[PDB]
Amino acid sequence: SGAIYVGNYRVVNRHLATHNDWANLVWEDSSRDLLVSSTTAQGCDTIARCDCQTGVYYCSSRRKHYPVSFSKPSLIFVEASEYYPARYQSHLMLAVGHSEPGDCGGILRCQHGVVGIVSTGGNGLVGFADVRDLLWLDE
Ligand SMILES: COc1cccc(Cl)c1CC(=O)N1C[C@H](C(N)=O)[C@H]2CCC[C@H]21
Ligand SMILES: [Zn+2]
Repeated sequence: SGAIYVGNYRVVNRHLATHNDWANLVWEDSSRDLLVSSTTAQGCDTIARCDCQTGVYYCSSRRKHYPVSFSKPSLIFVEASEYYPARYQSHLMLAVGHSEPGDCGGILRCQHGVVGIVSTGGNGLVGFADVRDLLWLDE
């Protein structure tokens, strides 16, 4: 689990979104596993606007943060789940690191701010949904 709170928005994995998230829907994209809902309180997370390929993510299944090198956002094949059939998930970045399904929502940050959230993993890899291209999160 986990979310990004920026301005009047809450960013979460689309497969983990609540009934309240869907009742206050701003934007969702099944191909990215993202959903953004509106909030009453003012969020203070800073979104990174950069092309960093190094950062640190939070891994709940180890209660630890890990430094990682990660790939550029791209279309990557993802196994079927209770939420999606087998498909290419877009805007995804892979890194070598530990992850388990419940790790989804963990934040990946670089020196500029929030880069994305854990969305996929398996076999010593972890995949992050990018949020740096969503320029409107700041306006
Ligand atoms: C961090 O996730 C894992 C880590 C290790 C192993 C495994 Cl199988 C996972 C889960 C995982 O890959 N996915 C990818 C899905 C997707 N984004 O399409 C998500 C929906 C429900 C399962 C989630
Ligand atoms: Zn950066």
